[PDB]
Amino acid sequence: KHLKFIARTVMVQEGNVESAYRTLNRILTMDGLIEDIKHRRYYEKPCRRRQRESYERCRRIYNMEMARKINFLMRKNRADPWQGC
Amino acid sequence: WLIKEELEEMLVEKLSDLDYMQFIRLLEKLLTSQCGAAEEEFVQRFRRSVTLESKKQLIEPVQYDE
Repeated sequence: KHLKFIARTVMVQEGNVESAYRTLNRILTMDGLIEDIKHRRYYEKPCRRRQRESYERCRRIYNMEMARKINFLMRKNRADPWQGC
Repeated sequence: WLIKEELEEMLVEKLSDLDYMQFIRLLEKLLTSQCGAAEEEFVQRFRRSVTLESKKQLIEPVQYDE
């Protein structure tokens, strides 16, 4: 019922179809459409869906905290200033 | 550079491979700088001499017949 060639459309630049498809796939991935399709192939029962969502939220929390710690400590990867002591 | 066994013989103390690595790294860092005569003598205390045997083939003497 909507207009066509507006949603999920990426224009190809100078026949660079590879990059256009990469951009389209990146858009779908960032918006979460690809994972949604993959999960909608077979029905996910509500208990399984809740378990998956809880696991993914805990994973997101842990990954974000670990990334924050890594970025915080990365400055300390520099050379040893007190070598030999 | 002297091997770990030579360093242990010099120091009369048991050592570890990582301790030897730290010591050798410190000595190399000492060499890299604008070291003076005493700083070079200290390094030469630990430096050992290696006999570079030439792979050049020995040439037979030219003999003469009757």
